[PDB]
Amino acid sequence: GANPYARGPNPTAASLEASAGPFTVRSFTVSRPSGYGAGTVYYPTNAGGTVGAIAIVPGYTARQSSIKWWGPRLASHGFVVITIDTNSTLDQPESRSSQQMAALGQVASLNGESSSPIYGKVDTARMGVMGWAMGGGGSLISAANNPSLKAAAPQAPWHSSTNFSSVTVPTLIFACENDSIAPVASSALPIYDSMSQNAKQFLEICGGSHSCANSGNSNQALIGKKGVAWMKRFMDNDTRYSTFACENPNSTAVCDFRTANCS
Ligand SMILES: O=C(O)c1ccc(C(=O)OCCO)cc1
Repeated sequence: GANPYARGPNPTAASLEASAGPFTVRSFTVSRPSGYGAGTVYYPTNAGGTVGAIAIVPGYTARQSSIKWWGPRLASHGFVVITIDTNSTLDQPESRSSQQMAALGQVASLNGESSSPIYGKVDTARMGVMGWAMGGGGSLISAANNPSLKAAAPQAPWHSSTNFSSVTVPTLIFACENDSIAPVASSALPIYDSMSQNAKQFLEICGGSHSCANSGNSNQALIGKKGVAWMKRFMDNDTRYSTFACENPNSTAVCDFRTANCS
């Protein structure tokens, strides 16, 4: 009968483009990070059922600030989101992946901790990964190594190998047209093209620098719509979001759009 994971009101373009989703969001600092540097957990206070968890990792030299906007944006639509700082700002993608997954493990821990604000708020069987640049590469390594993850949505990803043919997790790649750090033609697009087994999508922002999907970007309506739609469709199996997840948004800000195996 009903989808047990469906949360919130039926979506519209306006409701997904808005700065905030329907749920009230609170946050806390992780007291003793388990296998990573630091974290902030964002959660809905009024979701009305358990929700999936998403761990988000920054790029080389970067901190939570670069990725923080995703925390309230996703949590307000019905997700527990952990943004992390890595053990070193100079960690590489394999270490970033390990830390991302340690952060998901700690969110699953806190779901069982009676003192935690997220006590009983998480469905530990439904998880996703996001991250910027080397943290985006780390997200793809997380997905390759943990195929029970339900979704991945890295931004401006880089890894030393572009071969993610092993990934079976639904994966949305945000790319930045004018990226001079991890050029689209040598990084994000080859990564996208390597993936053969999954639902996948590629969304490149016109004129974007390497930071085009970071906190303070000028395309939060489109990027936030797509990220939330992808996570709802695939983490919650929520087919109310099938068209938002799969469509070409046919937007003036999009300079390359590709999708395959989307439903
Ligand atoms: O995480 C990053 O921001 C980061 C991403 C990519 C690189 C790198 O040198 O790629 C070489 C291809 O241009 C370095 C740092």
